[PDB]
Parts: sequence; C-alpha cells; structure tokens
Amino acid sequence: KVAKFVDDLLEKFYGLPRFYNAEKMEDLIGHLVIGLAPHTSAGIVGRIIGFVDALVGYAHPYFHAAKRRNCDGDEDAVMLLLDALLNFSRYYLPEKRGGKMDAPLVITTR
Amino acid sequence: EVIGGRPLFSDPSKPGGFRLRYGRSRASGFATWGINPATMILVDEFLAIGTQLKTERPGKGAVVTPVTTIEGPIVKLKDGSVLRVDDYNLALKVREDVEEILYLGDAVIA
Amino acid sequence: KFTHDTDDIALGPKMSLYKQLGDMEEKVRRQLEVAKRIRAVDEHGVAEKILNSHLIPDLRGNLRSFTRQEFRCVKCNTKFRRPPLNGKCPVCGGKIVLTVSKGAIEKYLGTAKMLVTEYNVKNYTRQRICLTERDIDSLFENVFPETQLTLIVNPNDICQRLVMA
Amino acid sequence: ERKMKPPVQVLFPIGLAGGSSRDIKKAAEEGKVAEVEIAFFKCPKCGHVGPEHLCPNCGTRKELLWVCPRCNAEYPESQAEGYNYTCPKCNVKLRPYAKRKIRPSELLNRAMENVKVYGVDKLKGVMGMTSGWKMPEPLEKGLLRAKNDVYVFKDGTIRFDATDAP
Amino acid sequence: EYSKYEDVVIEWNPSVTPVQIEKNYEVKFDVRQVKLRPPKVKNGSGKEGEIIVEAYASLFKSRLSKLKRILRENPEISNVVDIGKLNYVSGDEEVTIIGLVNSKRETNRGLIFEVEDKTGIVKVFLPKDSEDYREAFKVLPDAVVAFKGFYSKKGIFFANKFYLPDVPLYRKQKPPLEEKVYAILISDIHVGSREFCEKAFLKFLEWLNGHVESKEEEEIVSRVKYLIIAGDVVDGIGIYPGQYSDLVIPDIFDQYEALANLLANVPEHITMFIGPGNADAARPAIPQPEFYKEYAKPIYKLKNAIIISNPAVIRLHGRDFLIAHGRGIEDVVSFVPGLTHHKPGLPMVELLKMRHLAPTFGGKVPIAPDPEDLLVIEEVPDLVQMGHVHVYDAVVYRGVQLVNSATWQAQTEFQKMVNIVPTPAKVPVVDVESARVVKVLDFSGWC
Amino acid sequence: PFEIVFEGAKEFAQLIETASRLIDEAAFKVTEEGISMRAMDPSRVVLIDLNLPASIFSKYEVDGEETIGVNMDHLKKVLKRGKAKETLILRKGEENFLEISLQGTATRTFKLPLIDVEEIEVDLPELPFTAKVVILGDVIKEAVKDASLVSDSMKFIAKENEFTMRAEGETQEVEVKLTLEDEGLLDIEVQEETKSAYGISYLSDMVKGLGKADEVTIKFGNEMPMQMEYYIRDEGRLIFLLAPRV
Amino acid sequence: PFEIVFEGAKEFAQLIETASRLIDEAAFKVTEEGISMRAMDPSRVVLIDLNLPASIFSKYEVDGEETIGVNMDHLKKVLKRGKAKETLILRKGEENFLEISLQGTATRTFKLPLIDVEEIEVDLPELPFTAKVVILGDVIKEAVKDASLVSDSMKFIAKENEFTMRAEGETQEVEVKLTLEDEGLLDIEVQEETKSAYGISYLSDMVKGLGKADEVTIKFGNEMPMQMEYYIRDEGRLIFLLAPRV
Amino acid sequence: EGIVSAPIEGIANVKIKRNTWADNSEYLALYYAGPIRSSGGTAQALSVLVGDYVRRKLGLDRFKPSEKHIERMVEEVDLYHRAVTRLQYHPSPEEVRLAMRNIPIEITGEATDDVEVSHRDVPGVETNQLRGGAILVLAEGVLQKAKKLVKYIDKMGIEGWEWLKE
DNA sequence: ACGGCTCGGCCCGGCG
DNA sequence: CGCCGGGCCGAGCCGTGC
Ligand SMILES: [Mg+2]
Ligand SMILES: [Mg+2]
Ligand SMILES: [Mg+2]
Ligand SMILES: [Zn+2]
Ligand SMILES: [Zn+2]
Ligand SMILES: [Zn+2]
Repeated sequence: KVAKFVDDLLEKFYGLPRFYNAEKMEDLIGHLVIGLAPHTSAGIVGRIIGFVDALVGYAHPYFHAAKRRNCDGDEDAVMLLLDALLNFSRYYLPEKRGGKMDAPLVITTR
Repeated sequence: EVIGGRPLFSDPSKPGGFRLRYGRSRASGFATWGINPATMILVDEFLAIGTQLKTERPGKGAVVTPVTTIEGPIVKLKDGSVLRVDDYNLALKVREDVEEILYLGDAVIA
Repeated sequence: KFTHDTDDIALGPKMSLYKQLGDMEEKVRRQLEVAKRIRAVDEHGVAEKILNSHLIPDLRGNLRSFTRQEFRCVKCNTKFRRPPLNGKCPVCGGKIVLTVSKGAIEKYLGTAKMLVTEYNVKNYTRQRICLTERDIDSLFENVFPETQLTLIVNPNDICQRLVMA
Repeated sequence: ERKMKPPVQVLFPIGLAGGSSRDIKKAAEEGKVAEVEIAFFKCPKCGHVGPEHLCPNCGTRKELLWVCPRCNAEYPESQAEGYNYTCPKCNVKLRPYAKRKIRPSELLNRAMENVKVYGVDKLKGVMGMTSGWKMPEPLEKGLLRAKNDVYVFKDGTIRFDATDAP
Repeated sequence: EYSKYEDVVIEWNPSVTPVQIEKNYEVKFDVRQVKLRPPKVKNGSGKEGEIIVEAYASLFKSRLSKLKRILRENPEISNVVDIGKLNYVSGDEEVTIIGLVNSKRETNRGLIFEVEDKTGIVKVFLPKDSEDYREAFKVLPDAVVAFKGFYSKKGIFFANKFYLPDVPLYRKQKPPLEEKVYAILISDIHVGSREFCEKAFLKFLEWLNGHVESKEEEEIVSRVKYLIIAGDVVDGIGIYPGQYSDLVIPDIFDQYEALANLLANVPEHITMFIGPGNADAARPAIPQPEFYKEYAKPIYKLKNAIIISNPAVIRLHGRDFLIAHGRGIEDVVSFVPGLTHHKPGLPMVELLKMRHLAPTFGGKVPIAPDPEDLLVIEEVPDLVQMGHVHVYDAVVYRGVQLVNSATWQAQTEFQKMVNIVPTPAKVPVVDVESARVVKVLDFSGWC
Repeated sequence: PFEIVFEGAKEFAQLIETASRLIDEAAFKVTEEGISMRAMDPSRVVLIDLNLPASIFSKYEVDGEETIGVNMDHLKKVLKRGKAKETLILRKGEENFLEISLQGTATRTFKLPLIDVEEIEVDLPELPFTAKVVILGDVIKEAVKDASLVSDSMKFIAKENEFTMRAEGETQEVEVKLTLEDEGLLDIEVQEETKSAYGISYLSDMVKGLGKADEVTIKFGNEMPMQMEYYIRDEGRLIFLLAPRV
Repeated sequence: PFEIVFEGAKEFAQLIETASRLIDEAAFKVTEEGISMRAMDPSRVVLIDLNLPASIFSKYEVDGEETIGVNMDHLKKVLKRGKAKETLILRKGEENFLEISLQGTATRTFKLPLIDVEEIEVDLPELPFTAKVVILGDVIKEAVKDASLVSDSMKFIAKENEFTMRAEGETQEVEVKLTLEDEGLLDIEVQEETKSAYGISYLSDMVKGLGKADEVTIKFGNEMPMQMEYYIRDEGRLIFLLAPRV
Repeated sequence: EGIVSAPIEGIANVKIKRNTWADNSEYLALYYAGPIRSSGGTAQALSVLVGDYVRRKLGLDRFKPSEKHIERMVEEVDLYHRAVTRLQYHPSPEEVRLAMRNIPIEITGEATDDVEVSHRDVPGVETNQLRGGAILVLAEGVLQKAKKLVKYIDKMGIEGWEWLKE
C-alpha cells in the first residue's frame, strides 16, 4: 500500500514516471528502506531480499547494533527510502524538547 | 511479579525447567534464546516466534527463536505412557492427551 | 560462522494465545492450567500469591482514588476539583460525569475471590481480600442500600465462612 | 503498523469544525467555518493569500507572511529579512503564524480537482499543530493517503513497527 | 511468638479507696443516629453515575447551608445579598456574600478569590493593606467565609473585611461541681506492632490500679472516673506495602482479642469510650459510624466499654467533649507555611476557627459520598481531643481546650524516613469541672 | 437418534428467546412424555421452568431419556432465522451435534455443537399464597411500561374485588386500578389484604413477549415471592418466580 | 377545580409534541372560552401561539381564569402512552396536582406536579405581510426534506401566480416551482414580488409531523419574519412566527 | 558515536552560576530535560564527565552545596521512586550524600512532574517540584554505571575522581 | 506499569 | 414511520505507614 501511494503521488502530484511498479509483495525485493530506533536521530539503509511468515524483523546483528538496539524485546520502525525522501520535513517537527527524537536527520550509507 | 495472563514456565534453578546448552544458532546469539517448536506448541501456544521472556541466569530478558536440532519436552499422557516429543507434527498430534509435562526442553544460550 | 543449525527459520506458532483471550478470568484460568501442567512451577499458592499482588494494587488504588477525584463535563473537557452545586456544567447545559466509576473498583473482585477460595494462600492475603470486599460494601452504604432480596443464599462464598469460624 | 493516538491521515489543523474525530470532509460538507493558527503564504505578483505553497492562479511560489503579535502588520519574507524579524512600529519579535479563519469547502474541492480523487468518505486531521512554524501539509497528500489506506507520523512519514531478531 | 496478653491481670490495690461519685454522662452526638435518607433518581431508569454526583452536590449544599447558619449569629454581619442577584445592586452600598472558597492566588496587589455559592460564582479581591490580610492568608479551600465590600460592574467584588465562623468571645461560666472528677485521654495504641510499647502500657495500667508514689497522684487516681480513646487502637492489616514484616500479630481477629485482653484490666469503676481510626477495621472514609462488629466483637463484649463514632460528642457533668481522630491536621500542616507536626496544637485551632474537621476535598483525607455533612462543628465544645500525629500538645483558644493525646508506639521506619519524632507514653489528665489539663503523666521511662 | 417435528417455528423461537432473556446456559431434560427445562439466573433472584408434552408436538419420536446442553445465544440466533409458517425439526445422531432444520419453501440444516452444563436441582416448595388473579397480557404489559416511567419498582395491592398496581416516584405517581366489573381481570380470589413490591427490570424482562389474547395468572402473598403463569398451546405451562423488594 | 374531557388522546399527544419541540417550560391558561398557550423559544427566534377554544372538548367546564405550569417533557411522556381510542381527561382539584386520567379498557391515572413559571405577555398585532399563500402540508414537507440535503438555509420566493422554493450550496442546488394549476397550490394573493430566507432546522421542526390533507397558510415579507398557521379540528389553531436568518 | 539524541535534546542548556552562599565563586551547571531520561546509563555518566572536563579546562571552580541542597536531593530521590517510577535502581541515602558532596558541577534541570516538595526556596534552585531529568542522571549514571565510568577515567587520563574509584 | 478496563454519545440497520 | 439495539469512536484511570 505504501508503494502504491508513492506511485500515485509521483504520477498525479509531481507528473513523473512511477518507481516501484509492484502488484505483489514479492516485487519489492531489491528496494531500499530506512531503519530507525525510538531513541535516536540517525537512520541506516537496508535492502529487502525475502519474506517470512512470522511477526519479527530479521536482520544482521550489525544492522541492529548500528541502531543502538539490543534485540531482547526491542522494537524499531521501517520505512521506504523514497517515501521518506519525498515526505520528510523539518518544519513538521514539534517545538518542545523531544520533537527531534525519532527523526531521520541523517542516514548512514555504509 | 506475575501479571495475570502471563504464565511462569519455571522456578529458579529447578530441575525439570530449561536445560542449558552452550551454542549459537543461525538466527540467535545477540541476546536471544533457541527453543524447540514442540515446547512452544505444548505450553498452549503462549510462546510464539519473537515472544519475550524474563530470564534468570545470563541476563534479564530474551527473545525465542525456533531451533529444530535441540531436544524437546518429555510428556506424560493421560493413559500413563511417557513420550519424548522432539518433533513439531508429533506435538500437534499428541497435544490433546497431555496430562503432565515432565521436562520442558532445551535453551541454546551463546 | 555458527554452532547450531535449524531446518526452518519461521517454523512454529506465529501468534501468542494471550492475544486471543478476552476476559481476565479466562486469562487467569488458562495461565493456571498451564502452570499446573508444568512439573517445575508449583502454582498451588505461589502463582496465586504472586498474582494477587497485581489485582490487590488495582483494587486498593482505585478505592483510594475514588474518594479524591475530579469531575468533568461531557460536552467540554474542563475538569472541576469539586462537584458543582447545580450538578451541571456552569458554562454548559451538559451533565457532569465521574473520572473513577464505581464499576472500575470491583472489576477484579470476582477473580480475586476465586483465587482466594480455589487455592491455599497465606491467611494475610485472604483476610486482606475479605476486608477489601467489606470496605467496598461499607463505603456505599447510604447511596446504594440493599433493597432487593434473593431466593437462595450461601453461594459457596468464603468470607462468611471465615467469619463464622 | 504505527498510528497516532487519534489516527491522522494529513497534518492539517481542523480545530472543532471536524467534530470529535477531526474529520475534515465532514466539516467541508456541512459548510462550517473554522478558526485555527496556520501559516499563510502570499504571491508576490498577484497577491493571493492562503495556506498554500503554490499560487493557483499563476503557479508561482509564494512567500511566508510574518505578523506582529500585538500589532497586526503583515510583512513578507523578503521585507521581514531586512527588519531582523522585528516589528518596526513596535518592539516585539515577529511570528510566522496567527489565528485565522478558513473554509474547508473551497480547499477540499480544489484538492479533489487537483488529484482527481473524489470518492473519499473520511479525511482526518489534527486539532492543532505542535511546531513553531505551524506550516500545514498539502491536502492532496492526505487524499492520496486516505485512498490507499495509509497513515502518517509526527514528521510526515509512514512507519511500521516490528520486534527485531538476528 | 504469638502471645496476645492473655495472662495480663492487674488487681486493684486494697490501700486506696475510691470516692463514691454518681456517673453523670450522656452521648450527645453519634454518626449512626442521624437517619440519612438515600436519594431518589430524577426518573425511573437511572444508573450509578448520576446518584454519586447528586449525593456529593447535596453534601456540599448541606455544608454551605449549615456554615451560613452558623455565620449569621454575630451582630456584625448584616445586609446579606445573593451572589446571583449582584448585578442588580448599587455601587455605594455595604453588602456581604457568604460562599465556598474555590481557589485563591497571590499577586503584588493582594489576594484573589473565587467565592461560589448556590447562585453562581464571583471573583473577590482583598487589598494587602487590610487588617484581616494576615488572618485570610492562612485559609484553605472548600471552607465557608463571609466578605464585606463594594461590588464593581467591571467584574470584581472589591472587599475590605474578612470573616470566619469563629468562636464567640464571651461565654457564661457553668455552675461549680460538688466533688472533683477526672478524665484520662489515650490514642494511637497500635496493638499488634513490633514498635508497640507494651511495658509502658502495662505500667500505666498498674498506675490506674493504685500503684502510685506521690500522695497527690494517689488522690488523682482515687478521683479517676472516665477514660477516652481516640482511635488507632490496632495496627491493622495491609495498611501499607511491606507491613507484613512489621507485625507481631498478623491477624486482625487476634489483634482485637489482644487489645480486649489488655483493656480488661481497667477498674470496674471507670467508663471507657472507644472510637475507630484510620488503621482499624472500619469505614474507609470519614465519618466512620463504628467498628465492623464481626471483627471488633471482643472489644464490643467488654463490660464497661462504650463504642462511639468518629466524630462524636460526649457530655460529662454538663461538659461537652468533641472527640475525633484528627486526619484533617495534615491538610492544615501541608498548606499553611510555618506549621509542623511537632506542634499540632495550632492546626487544631485553625480547624476550630473554620468550624470544620476536614474541609479540603481531594487532598490527603478521604470523604464519603454522604447526602448530609456531619463533619461541621454545630455546637461549641468545652474540650477537643485529637490524635493521628503521635506528638503531644495542649493550648487554649478563647476558653476551649485543644488537647492531642500522644501515641503508644515507638518511632518506626516511616517516621524516621520523613523526620518525625514521636513522644510515646504521655497521658493528659483533665478536670471535669475546669475542663482543663491539670497534669501530664510520663511513662516513657520503660518505653 | 430421536426425531422432533414442530409446527410454527416462530413460536418456538419466541419461547426460547423469552427463556434466554434471563439465563445464559441451560440443559433440556427430554423424556418419552416430553421435554422440560429449568434453571436460575446468576443473581439468584428469578427461576424459570418450562415443559412441553407430546400433545403439542405434531410428531414425537424419542428413545429413552437424554440430557442435552446447548449455548442459548447460538440457539436463539439460529431460531431467529426461521419464519412464521416453516416447520421446525430437531434431530441428533450418534455424534454430539444438534441438527436444527427448517422446512418451508426450502430445507436448511444447521449444525450446532453440544456443550456440557452442570445440572443442579433447585425447587422452591409450594408456599402459602394469600392472593390469586387472572388478567390479560396487554394490561399488565402497559402497566409495566407506565410504571417504568416514574420509578424502578412496582407495588401490588390485593383486596376483595379490587386489584390495584401502583408505582411512586420522587414527585410523580401512576396508579392502575381495576375490578371484577372491568375487562382486564377475569377473576380474583384473595383471603386477606396483600402488599408487595417487585423490580421493574425483571418484570419488564419477563412480561415482554406475551400475546395480547393471553391469560396470565399471578400468585403472590405478603412480603413473599410471586409466581406468574401463562399457558402455551393449552397444554404447556410457564413458571416465573421473583423475589420481592425491601 | 375544572374537569376537561377529550377524545382521541393521540391527536392531543401530537399537538403537545409539536408544541414541545421548541420550548421546555411554559404556562397554560384555562378559561371558559377555552385553553390558550403562548411560549417562547430560548433562542428568541421562533414564536409559538396555540389556542384551544372550549367547543372542541366533549365535556368542558371551568369557572374563572386559572394558569397552569407544567414541564413539557413529563407531559409529553404521559400523553404518549395514550392510544388511538382512549379518552383523555384533565382534572384538577383543590390540591396543587394535575391529574391526567386515561379511560379505556383499563383506567390508568397519572399525577403531575405543577411548577411556577413566569409569563411574558407580548401580543403582536397584524403586520404588513406582502404575500399570503395557502398550500398543503405534504408539499412544504417534501420541499423542506429536499432542501435539507443541499444546505441549511431555505429561500422563499413569491411572485405573480408563482411560488418558488430554492436552496443553494457550494456545488449542489434544488428548486421547487408551484403554480395555480397544481393541486398543492389552492390559492395565492400577492401585491408585489417578495423574497426572504430562513433556517432549515427551525423550518424542519415546525413542518415535521404535519398532516397530509391540511391547508397551511403562509405569510411573509421582505427580510421579515414568516407567519405559518394551520387549523386543527376546524376549531383550534396553531400560529408560528419564525424570524428570518440574516 | 553520534547516533542517539542525548547531545541534541538531553542537554537543555548550559549556564555559568555563582556560589554566592559559600564564597561567591564561579561554577558550571547542566540543565537536563525530559528526553535525557531515555538515553541509557552510559550517556548520562559521560555527560557528567565531559561537563567536569570542560569546567576544569575553562578555569572555573567547583560546586559547594549547602546542607539544604543535600536534604532536597535525598527527599527528591525518595519521592520520585514512591510516586512516579521504580527507578530501576535504589541508591541508599548515604550514596546520594557522597555523590552530591563529590561532584564538581551542579546537576539540575527544569520540572517534569506535578508533585511539590518539602524543602522549598532552596537558593540557586528556581522550582519547587520534582526534577526528573537530573535525579535520574544521578541515580542511573555516575552511580549505577560507576565501573564503566572509572574504566573511562583510567583510559582517558582524567584525575580528580578518586572518590568514585574508592 | 501501561495496555487493558469502564463509561457516554452517535449513526445505521432492521423490524414491526 | 417510529423505535431498539448494536458497533464504533473517544474520554479517563490503574498499593503507600505522619
Ligand atoms: Mg534492550
Ligand atoms: Mg491515624
Ligand atoms: Mg496513626
Ligand atoms: Zn461544559
Ligand atoms: Zn499568484
Ligand atoms: Zn507591530
């Protein structure tokens, strides 16, 4: 659904060619995401290669360590890279202390 | 403390609880345990892939992951027979006749 | 590298049973059968006493907060530290509702009484539960008097049995 | 998936016109007028005013309006830059927002005509914005989110939460 | 270790002969004596959520009406006008308003109030240069006060005088008594606790039986007739988390049995009046009609024990005694600055001046949803007794004594944590005729 | 392996619903003569029993006696799917399932599981009733509906040739008075003046679902429970026992 | 001490319910010629006058003029219990209680407490109304129900032998045109073209529950309050005065 | 490593204060906001260490609290556990006194809880309510993570922290 | 320790 | 044509000694 929304946004709002062109979840393989922890301000880029029938997020221990997570009950968020690139803005962040937590202010590429 | 609805699987360092095995599976090692799916099935499916549990010896908290090479529970049936359920389909077939869980199974800790 | 191997990475139950139980009584009962099945748990009193320190805090905390609570208008969200003398919102025609209802106090009393009667706990917890029920009954003496009789008495309750002993 | 405490599909303030659920479409269809604090942008050429980044008449990027708190003089961004974001006639720092009245009917009709999305039943917004800028979001994005059944977060992203395993 | 004072027997000394005196006494107020008619729903299909609100509103209405009737006694207050019909008055007239204090704040000019009554709310300002500013500063909300001043059509009621229900300055002395009679006050025994000072209590019980050194104390003992206990006679069950390790007797039945066995040793010529407290098996919120009978039966069965309520008023030889536990002192201590638990006699005077025993709603005291307020001091007493503080004090304010009997429980972990120094084993001795404290016994040597 | 055929499934659905209005679980005792039911609501305030002999059943065939337990919610939900003219059929094979079938313009069979419920014998012995009255369903129904307007309780007063039922509120009052010369009452037999009071909720729950052309008999005494009866198809009988107030 | 007997309690219930949709508390005056009524909407935008002369009532007797003050909600709840063929009796005695008795198959009596309410007597004489028209209830009912969809404000236009109702919105629009040849338009009398607008909510309240075969008189002027009146039983009548919006 | 937002949002402000009651010297105070409450034990202790190093490198003196400051801190630590959260750690009062006496900077902050204190109008402290950010730093920072802190001190060539080593 | 538990209001379908 | 009743939605709240 997120990819369909992104394609509709690209075709109807900006007038640009569609990007994902996916009809099933197996068509998202090879596309990039961003992983962010609920207490940090930097994200990391990951790639999709497969799916499982469980309710967990499998990844390398380096991937979970790079988000300062311990992997003993923690939970993190994932978002498509292009959706975040188009949609994120620093003018929607709350003004009180704590509005910059959970924000991709910078992303690591390696 | 025990919250209503959240079971307690073993008493501190009590024989018959979780058997300690030293090792690391394909999908475990950071802070997670390795558990046979048979002992997930035979505890009324209160344990699922990714369910957290508060541990005693190594740390405080872990996530369970299926390992099919370690041993499973030993159960006592309603007619008096004693069986070793190291398989998943066998547990599914036998679940309804279980009178007492003699042994709980193994846990692989890194 | 790795030490142990597994046939499948997503083999086994996929959803916890805790998410498929609605009532608190059903949750407690299922958890207690689970604890009874396992040989190395010793539910019979241990799980009750440890579990009773999750319902007793709720009961006593709700009972305490009932007598010092703030009221609010349904139409607005303005809160009043003291009930209005007119019974209605001064800046509305809307009616005043409580923030701690009477049914939010005694929602776990049935399960607590079941846990007390079906298992052997220390006399301290049993007396605490009996006194909690007595206090709940006594706080609402002049507001909700007992005006309805019943056909049969003695529903196998434990408080009167302890008192008569 | 992740949703706010009241679910939100567009970061647009509605106040009380939308009801308990902050439904923008219901307020638009009932002809209600709402007063909220937002940022208004002004077209340098023709002088359009409203909470839009692009002028519908000519398609030329507008500029943010700065307003005095006590005094009520509006200064565009280019002029407010010279004034150091302080009112000349007063001695109080300027602000990019003020309490203003909006009519959801015209805005929603323009958005629907813009993205060609008409059959949407609900469109939830916020009671008020939390930033210091109070810059709103385009309503076309909210319509496309409502059409595809996806939600939004505090920074304008769609997120999915899951337990992590190695 | 489960001894419950089963074999604690003290016999009267056959050396001191008590003087024959006719016990003239009668209970003047009891909570389980006013018949509170429960409320009727506005229609035939009501629910629980509305009756409670209506009962609370009725309670506050009754409080306001009773305190207004008390206020309209002094000749100085006159020309009362309703708050609702205040816009229909001139700007050059002397008017008064009586209502409940919603909230108060402080500014450079003075104090701003939100006095409210049955017919709407109004804002009242009092200048800092007023003569009653000091008195009105240390007032806590939900009390009933009277104001005097000029009402402005702008929206502020400017005032120049402050009033409280107070106590009359002049009173008529009572006729003298024929023979002298004495009374003893006790509170906060806390039977069943590890910190309960049992040896001092036993020594005091022997003192009541004639084991006395000085001749004047012999005469006082021979003249003792009445004894009053102001609650907290047992340590309770489940008062706070972690109490199980603090209890020698972890059984409420056994606690009351031990207390009855202790109190059975009083002489047969003394009448005991016992009231409940915040640790006993009784109603969670004040007023408490009595103990739970099925738990306090061993103390109900005593030959000369009389069970009273909280609060209750007793009339011994024409002298009125107002007996309460004293949970309302905490509100005065925590509001007014400069007041501590080490000197509880001043918050007692504050409560007496405001003529209510627990005004603040939503603080440190629980208030029951009764349709009638029984915590208003309707009549002026001769003596006032309180406990719950574990510190002794005694002052006199305009002819009424304000005692605070000490505890019988040594300092425990909590009072050590929060810096309170108890004074256990102190017992006031009062004179019935004078209605004043004439001596203080101190049995703290053993405890 | 017993076959049951019932004409007018709507009536059966209505009686099942009026039995379900108070209790949630019950067990049916069916013998060669007929089928019977009896249980009590968890508040221990009301008692309902029901009998259905072989005469009213158009086709009866049963071997021995069997105790069956059915979820009353699912039972009434299935029964509500019938029509006014279809014939209701109840069958049970060797499996522990109840086969509920309806035969109108088409035949539909519902499979519904059997449940086990503990059966407790609870019979209150016949008590000395000082008054009896026979009235129509319509009059008592409207009287209950009016009494629910002012108060949550309704008061009965019995006297020779005078049967009055009232309810007082805080300010308002409603009184229903009628005699032998009126229409709603058929006959009245009292031995002494009688007075009682009963909750509005229970009375409204029990009288709801009665036909206008029906005869209901009320037996009650002084500060003692009340019994309400009404014949079903001239052969059955319904017993309601309600505790009084005060 | 007056005794008033009325037939067809349903009609009285409808009349009171129509009178109860704008006001909650008001006073009733009773006099030899009949019963009057004049209440005021709390919003001070719609005026209601109701007059019930004595001839309509079957047995109407009273001496002098008295005032009666009753809350409308309780009264509407009491009268809503009446059926199509129940006799409605209004009786008052020395005691300050209003007795409403419903005579039928069972004599059920209600008692209501009178409440003191202030009376503001403002008699409005004939105003210069540019247009006076008479239409059936169904036509105006359907017109209002159609106009409720598009917007919340309804426009009236009266021209020479023409009656047009219109409502406008952001994008939608509905119009209704009435001519003499139409059955709904009985007659029309206008001196010059007039136009004004009103609110749908108040209009819906005044026209809802209007009989199909009723001739309704409409009088209004340029940006002036509208006068609506329809006769009941050919003897009593109700007058509505709705102030225009903007 | 520049990942978690402790530097960005944990540290509300930095100010230079004067030790008027004792010697009128110059010291440094760190204001801790709400978000520092969820940064982990290691981030807070390193923040205190960095504050100490910067105050020593800027030629500033050390904090010299009065007794009232100590009593206020002990009652705040006692109160927050009783009324807000379990603290995940319970320092003894003597440990609190030792830490307050031997820390060269003032660990303070704004008010985050709607609870009033007993020791009021303490000089230098501008609030009479619980300061959750600072007390959590003290409890779960230099105290709970003392071993890692002393290891960092040894690796870092920092003196003046012998009391923590003892 | 915080998602789970009570209330109240507001439309939307049947249903008679 | 007018109710009865469900099913959503949104508010609030969760041990404690003087
Ligand atoms: Mg972790
Ligand atoms: Mg006490
Ligand atoms: Mg005490
Ligand atoms: Zn309101
Ligand atoms: Zn432009
Ligand atoms: Zn300006």
